Amino acid sequence: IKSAIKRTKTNNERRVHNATIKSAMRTAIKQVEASVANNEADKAKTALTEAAKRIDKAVKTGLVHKNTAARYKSRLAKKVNGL
Amino acid sequence: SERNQRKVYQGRVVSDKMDKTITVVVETYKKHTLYGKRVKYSKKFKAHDENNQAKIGDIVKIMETRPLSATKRFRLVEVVEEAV
Amino acid sequence: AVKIRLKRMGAKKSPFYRIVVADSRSPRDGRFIETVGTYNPVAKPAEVKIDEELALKWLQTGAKPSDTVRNLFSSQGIMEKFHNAKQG
RNA sequence: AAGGAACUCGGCAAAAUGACCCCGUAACUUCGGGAGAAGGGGUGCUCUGUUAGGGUGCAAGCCCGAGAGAGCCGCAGUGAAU
RNA sequence: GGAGAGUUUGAUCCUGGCUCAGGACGAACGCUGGCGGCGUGCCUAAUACAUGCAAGUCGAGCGGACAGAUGGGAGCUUGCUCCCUGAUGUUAGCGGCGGACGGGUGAGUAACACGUGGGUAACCUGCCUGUAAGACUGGGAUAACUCCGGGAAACCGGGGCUAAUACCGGAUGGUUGUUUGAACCGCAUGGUUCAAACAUAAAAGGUGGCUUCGGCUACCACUUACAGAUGGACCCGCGGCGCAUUAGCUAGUUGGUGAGGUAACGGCUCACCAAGGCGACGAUGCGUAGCCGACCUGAGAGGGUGAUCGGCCACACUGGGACUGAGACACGGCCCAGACUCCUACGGGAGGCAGCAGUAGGGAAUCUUCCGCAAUGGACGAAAGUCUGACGGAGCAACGCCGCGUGAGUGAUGAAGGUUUUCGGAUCGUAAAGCUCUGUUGUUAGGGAAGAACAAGUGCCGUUCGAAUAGGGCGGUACCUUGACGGUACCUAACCAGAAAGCCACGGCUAACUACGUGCCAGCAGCCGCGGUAAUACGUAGGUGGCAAGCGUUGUCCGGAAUUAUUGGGCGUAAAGGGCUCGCAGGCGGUUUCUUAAGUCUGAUGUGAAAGCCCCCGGCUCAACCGGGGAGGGUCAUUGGAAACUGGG
RNA sequence: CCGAAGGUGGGACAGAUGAUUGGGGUGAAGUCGUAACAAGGUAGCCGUAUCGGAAGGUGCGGCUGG
Repeated sequence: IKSAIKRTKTNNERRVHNATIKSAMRTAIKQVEASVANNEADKAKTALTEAAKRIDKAVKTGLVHKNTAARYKSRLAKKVNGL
Repeated sequence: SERNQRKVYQGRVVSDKMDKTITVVVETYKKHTLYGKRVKYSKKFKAHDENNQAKIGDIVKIMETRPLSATKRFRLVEVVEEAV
Repeated sequence: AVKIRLKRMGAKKSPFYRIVVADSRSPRDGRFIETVGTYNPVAKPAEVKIDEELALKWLQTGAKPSDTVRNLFSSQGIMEKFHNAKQG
């Protein structure tokens, strides 16, 4: 009613776009965990570079917030360097 | 610049039975709003024993801290007097 | 954010303004951080009272006054002191 | 089929429950009971597992098989019987 | 700074309750009613809402549009009609920022909700500052616009096209993570700073002016880090409630290890173990309740309240959820389910006044469907400006407080008339009329403030940038502007006592008395109690008394009430000693001395916001009220002295 | 997976209402006695049992508030 219809519209746009970025971030971190449970070194390292890339870009755009980004990066780093 | 000092108590151990912790009766005691006489109250706190070096009936100091779990906000400082 | 702004006090037909360091968020007569002195408009002459050093203290942490509070600072002369400090 | 005790002297007869495990359980009470009250849930097969855990054995290997996860089929897994 | 009185009796003294005299309301009711100032005005149904507004803005981010005509031509009827891109204005859409503030309500909520004091080495923070580094190189879509198609609408889908300060790659980065060295410091987890490498993580341009056309610069904006500031988070001590005719309550409950999750610590969430946790110092349960600054009463201690104003909280038709965004799980956003209202072409849609006005209902009961953004805030903008039911005002109500009124000086014929009378008079009583006179107010008519400071626009001057006197920022002047209230408060002149007083009581408490009617009837009453033919108690008249645009009644608080007694009461016989013991917890503890410092006292520091009570001055014609300045209030935290007493050894 | 609502079920608390009932209070000079107050005409009362239209009586123990 009170011309928040543009905020509803762009809210749905940013919802869809941010969910793409979040899901790519999730699949990258999950790819790291899959290449740690399988005991690979080189693919795990290139997956960690990919995952930290996804995490820092998701922080650059929006709402992942370097504290929780640091949580994800730190656990993925400890689990690749635990090999 | 020495940082701000946390709250400290001394007390008496009620129980040892929880894993790596105790509870502590602080017996600080105070007067009324109306009749003025000074009456006593016992406050038992949940406190962390990381070495579990405690016994029931032990005079002990505790430091306050960040919340260590549900109901825990305290840890040991100096186990002063042991039970007999 | 932090703004030195007038704050309404007084009767109905006779206003009065305490020059008051508040946020833009907070209500006009509501909560506020600290105050410097006063402002009588309804005197037929002048009569502003500004603390002139604690106001200066709030200007430098970053607190931009409203237009009438700014020109009251100019009338007592604290914006010139602030410009001398920035030229320092 | 639909209805469901309208049958009837009267739910007579028939139908329905009907195993094992877990949960939960009233009035009253002579304190024991009531009580299997009631009312619910899960029960197949497969792989994790010759398992967790026990019995025998000196060990091998034989029995007994709670619990969980994953999954697979069916309208239906105490798939019949009682 | 502290008042009592009636009532148990034939009479009395105690005990003892009851009743009264006071002050207050967001009060209502009844009678009555003049103005001005300032405040307040759904306490009830957190009942339901017709309508109107209550959140938009930026063309200096962007693409397309609509107009418009500086010049340029066009065709003729002298009536007219285009097409090039001038300035110039208008803004569906993208986009950014705001919508999370401001305004309402008190339903929930008995615990970190709040107050007060802390802790965070366990945290987040857009816009704002200040400083430091930067800002390169490309890419692909999309709204609008069209062209279809589907819909009753709400609107939706398909193909085309297009830009950004939109989005996405990419480079460079002192963030963040990892790994290795150091250095110093704590309160257990740990903290701060230095270095190296590895992995990534940026960014955007727009306006003006200068120009050799490469660029260069200011302003705004963009990115990263570090501070400040501000807002937010979580955690702990203390504190503020009724019931025990609520005694047992828990099981993610109580801990552990590990993981996830969070801005962060955490059973916050999950696996696996352990049997814990709260408890008569009142757990749990039930009932009630927003908390506070404050407000009313009181000598005070207290008791009651939680309206306005201000802080924090929680809520948004009911329950749940997330989205986006720095910050929401969002009053005027979204998705879902329920009830209700509405529309429907029956397929499906829309809605949420506990925002300002107003309506209906409930009720003893509380207002205008108003003017303005002039002032103070907000949002956006570079600004002009726009939006703003916040806010300024205005209207209604004696709803409260306060101030001025309805006349004044003189006046004995004590006039008329009332009421009473032992009929001598007394009284209404100098009160009317007589004389004299004012105009606050009433009215008419003129004059007319403070509330305005500004913003922006010019000109200067100093100064920082600059390749530069461009040009812009910053500061000081020096002008031109801006009022809804409103020709309102206010001042000045003219006129007439002319327009302006009521309510309650009169036995005592309790100030104030007679007469006539009534006859235990009508009725009064707060109590003692009146009234049954001589009623100062009923009804009326006169009078008096109290107050006064108020007065009286009611409803609740508090006092009186020493009637919950801490201040400040009691128990032989008035109410009250358990039938008595043994004793757990609790309370209390003879003496001398040393020591400690929890209690106690004292100092310093911070703090208990603003308003309020109080003191001192100031301004409204005084007052209410406003304003300034101070004080006060903590069993509060840290810190320092004392050691008599209580406690500790 | 969680999950609001809804559904089924058995309990818990709380308010109404209910034929009938039991005690209580107050009321126009109602009926029966007269239990208490005096040595109240059987001293009274307390506890307890029992009986009786009813106050009450009687037993036992206690008390003077004979």
